[PDB]
Amino acid sequence: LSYETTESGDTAVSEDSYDKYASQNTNKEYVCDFTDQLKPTESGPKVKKCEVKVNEPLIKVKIICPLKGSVEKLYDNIEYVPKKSPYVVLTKEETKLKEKLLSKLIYGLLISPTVNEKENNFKEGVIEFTLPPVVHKATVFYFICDNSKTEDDNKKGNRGIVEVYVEPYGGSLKENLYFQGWSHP
Amino acid sequence: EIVMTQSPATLSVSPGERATLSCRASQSVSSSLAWYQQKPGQAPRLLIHGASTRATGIPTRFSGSGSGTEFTLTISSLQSEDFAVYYCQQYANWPPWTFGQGTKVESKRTVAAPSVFIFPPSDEQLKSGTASVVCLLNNFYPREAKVQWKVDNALQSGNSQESVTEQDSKDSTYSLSSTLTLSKADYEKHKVYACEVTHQGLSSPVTKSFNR
Amino acid sequence: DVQLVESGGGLVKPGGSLRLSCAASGFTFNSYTMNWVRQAPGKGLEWVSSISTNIRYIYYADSVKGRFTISRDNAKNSLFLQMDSLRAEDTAVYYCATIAGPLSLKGDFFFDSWGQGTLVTVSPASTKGPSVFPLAPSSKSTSGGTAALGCLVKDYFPEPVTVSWNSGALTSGVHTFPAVLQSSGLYSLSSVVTVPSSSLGTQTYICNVNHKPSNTKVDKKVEP
Repeated sequence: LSYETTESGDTAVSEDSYDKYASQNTNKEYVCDFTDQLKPTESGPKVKKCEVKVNEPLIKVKIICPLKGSVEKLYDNIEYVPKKSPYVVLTKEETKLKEKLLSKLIYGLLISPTVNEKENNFKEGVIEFTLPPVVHKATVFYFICDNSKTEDDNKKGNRGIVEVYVEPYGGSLKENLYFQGWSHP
Repeated sequence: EIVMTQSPATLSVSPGERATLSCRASQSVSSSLAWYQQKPGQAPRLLIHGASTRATGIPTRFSGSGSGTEFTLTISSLQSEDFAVYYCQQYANWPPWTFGQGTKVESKRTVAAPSVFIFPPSDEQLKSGTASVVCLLNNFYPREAKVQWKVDNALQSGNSQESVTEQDSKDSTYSLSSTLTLSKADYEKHKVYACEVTHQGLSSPVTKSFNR
Repeated sequence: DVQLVESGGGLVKPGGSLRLSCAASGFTFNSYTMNWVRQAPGKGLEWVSSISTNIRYIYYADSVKGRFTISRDNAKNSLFLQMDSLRAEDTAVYYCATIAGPLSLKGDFFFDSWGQGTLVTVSPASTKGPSVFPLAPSSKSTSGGTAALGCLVKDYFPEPVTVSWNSGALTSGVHTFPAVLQSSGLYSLSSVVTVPSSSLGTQTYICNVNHKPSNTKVDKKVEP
C-alpha cells in the first residue's frame, strides 16, 4: 500500500526574473545557503535561483534549507521537493520538473545516509552529496525550497531553486590506467 | 529590500567619551552587516564586516555587536579623526544591498556666540537688478540658529535662503550665511535693512542693520 | 597603494546618456567583484550596480535596470557603467567599489575599497559661468579689530567651483560655503575670510574663482 510516488511542478507564481546566483565554492565544497535569502521581505514572492556548475571530479554539493518553525513566524509554510532528496532529484523534460532517481541519472554515485550524525535529508535542514570521479554525459537536476506561501506582516516568502549542472569530466578511457577496467572500480 | 534605520539622527558627543550607534533592520540579516565611515567630501572607509569582525587597518576603539534586527557600533574613546557620518549595510537578503541613512557624529564643544556681520550689495551687482544682502554668522556652536530679515521693520518669509558650513576641524565650530535676494526696485524703495539672529549663545536676539 | 580612478562624469540633459569608467591598480583585478554605488547631495548611500568575477551574474538596482549597463575588462583592469535614458533622480556622485571574491548566493558582500567618485548632474539647464561680486569689509562688518571680507559667486551651473584667496596664500580664517541652488535653478555660493582690520588697506585681498565646467577663471579684488 505504501509506495514511492512521483511528482511534477516548476513554479506557483510568475517568472522570467529569476535573479540567478552562483554557488559559494569553498575549494571543493559548493554551497547554496538559503537561510537568510528566503525570509519574507517584499510584498509578493520573488523567485531566487542558485546555480551549481561542476566540471571537475569529486565536488561536494551542500544545500541548506531552513526548517518549518526553525525561527518563529518566518517559515510556517516552507516546502522542499523532492522529499527523498538527495536520493530523488527533479529533472526537466517538458518544461515540467519530474522526479527521477539520482543513482540512475549518474552511474556509480554514492550517497552517505548521515550528513553529520544526522539524517541526510531536508528534515535536518541540510543535504549533501559528492559527485563521482567520472561523469560521462552532461546532466542538469533541480531542488526546490518554497517559502512563498509563508506570510508575515503582509509580506510573502521566496521560492528558491537549486540547479546543479554537471558537465562531462573524467577524461578519455585510455591513458587512465586507474579507471580503465579489468581490475578497477 | 529591507530597510536599515540608523539611530540617532545626529549624535553630539565630546572627544574622549563613548559613542554608541544603533542600526535596526526590518527583517533579520543574521550577522551579515558592515559599518562604514565617511568623513565629509571623501570616500567611505570600511570599518567592520560581519558585525563583529574588525576590518584590517581599523582602530580598536571601534567595535561591532548585534544580531538579527539590532546592531550597535561603539567607539570607546573618541578621537578627532572619527567625527564623520557612519553607515550600516546589510548583505543577507539581496538584491539590493541596502544602506542605512547614516548617523552624523559631531564634536561637542563649549557654547560659542556667532560674530554677526552684514554685507550690503556691491555696485557691480547693482548694475543688474539682482541686489542681494548677505548676513554672516561666524564661528558659533551649536548649529541650531534662527535668522530673520527685517526690511523697514517688516518680517520676510521665503525671500532669503541659508547655507551652513560643515564643522571645522580645528575649533569644532560652524558658520552660516543667509542671502536675501530681491529686485533693485525693492532695494532702492526701502532704506533700512536688518538681520536678526536668535541663538543659544545670546541672551537676547541680536539685530544688525545698515542704511543705503 | 590600491587605486581606483573614476572618470566620465558631467552634466547631461534628461534623456541623454553618459559612460563612466574606473581604472584600477594595485591588486589582482580578475578576482574582485566590481560595483557602482551612488550618493545624492545631502542623502545616503544607494547601490546601483554590480558585476562578479564571472561575467554572468550582473545585478542592478530596481529603479535603474533597463537603463544602465555594467561591463568589465580584466586585461585593462577597467570597469564601465553606461547610463542611458537618464531621469532627474540620477543626479549623484558615483563611486567605484570592490568586493573581495566572486558573487555567491550568500556571504561576505562588503565593499573593501572605494574610489573618489565622479559627479553626474542631470538637469535641463545649460552650462553658465558665474558672476563674481565683492563683499566689502566696512566698519559695520568689523567685530573686534577682526573684519570679514568676501566674494559672492552668483548664478552658475553646474557644480563645482573652487575658490582660493590670493592664489592659495590665505589658508587660515577662510570659509568658502557649500553652494545652495536658488529658485532660478542655478547655484549661488558665498566665500568669506576674516582678517585683522589693521592690515586692511596695506595688503590687497583678491579671490580666485574657478569654474571648470565653463572654464571661467575670475580674479576679483575687494576694498571698502
